[PDB]
Order: sequence, then structure tokens, then C-alpha cells
Amino acid sequence: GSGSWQSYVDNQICQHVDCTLAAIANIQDGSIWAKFEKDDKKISPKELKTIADTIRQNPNGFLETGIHIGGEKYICIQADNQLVRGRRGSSALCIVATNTCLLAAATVDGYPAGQLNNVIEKLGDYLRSNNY
Amino acid sequence: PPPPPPPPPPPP
Repeated sequence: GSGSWQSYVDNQICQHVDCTLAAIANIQDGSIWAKFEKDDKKISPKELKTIADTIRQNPNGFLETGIHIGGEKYICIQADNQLVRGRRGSSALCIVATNTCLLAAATVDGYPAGQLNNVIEKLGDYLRSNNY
Repeated sequence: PPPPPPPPPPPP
């Protein structure tokens, strides 16, 4: 109980990753808690509902369907209960699931994917360690 | 609606 989820998105993710898209949501509903959208991108609550339910119930599904966020399709490169990574051209996507939260961000074309992965996975590890 | 459940203090 300090600060807000928008601080996390605006400070912990967007200040360390050059993002087209970032979101934190409820892992159970998909209810969006904070977000960032660049230019003409938008995160449907339905995109996140399905993402949230797929990562928790059947993460292998992303390998079949791909990943749908910001109104665009990303190719899945790996998927499990806690971590899903994706590609769309020169843009990377990293999605993490904690005990209560879903984190997601995607990168401006050409931005290093390891840096996004590190930022999202380490923030997820911090939250998970706090039982969030 | 209510605020969502509050985040923990930011990481280092």
C-alpha cells in the first residue's frame, strides 16, 4: 500500500522500456488497473480478458492462436503460466502473470527485446515475492 | 468503481 499502478506503468516500465503499449490488469477478470497507449493503439478489455484466462488456464494456446493485443497479432515464441513472449516484426511483447496481476508491454520497432524481458520479468518477480 | 487493490512500494 503505497503509490498507484499508474506510477508502476509510467515509471517502472515506460521509463525503462520504450513502449508502444503497457498494461497492468487483474489476472482473474482482466479489469485494467493502469495502461499506456502510444499514438493509434488501444487495449480492448476483451483482449486482456482472453490473455488473462489463457495464461492461467491453457498457456500452450498462445502457440496456436498467437497473441492479440493493441488490436494487432503477435507471434508467440514461448508461453507458460508465468511468462509469455511474442514478436511482431521488429517489435517485442512480454507478458507476465503474478499471483494477482497481469503485466504486459510491447516495444517500439527495433528496441532491444532482452531489456523489455528483463524489466517485465524482474518487476513480476518482485511482485510475486510480495505475494502479488 | 473502487480503486484496484493498491501496489506495494516500488522496487529498488
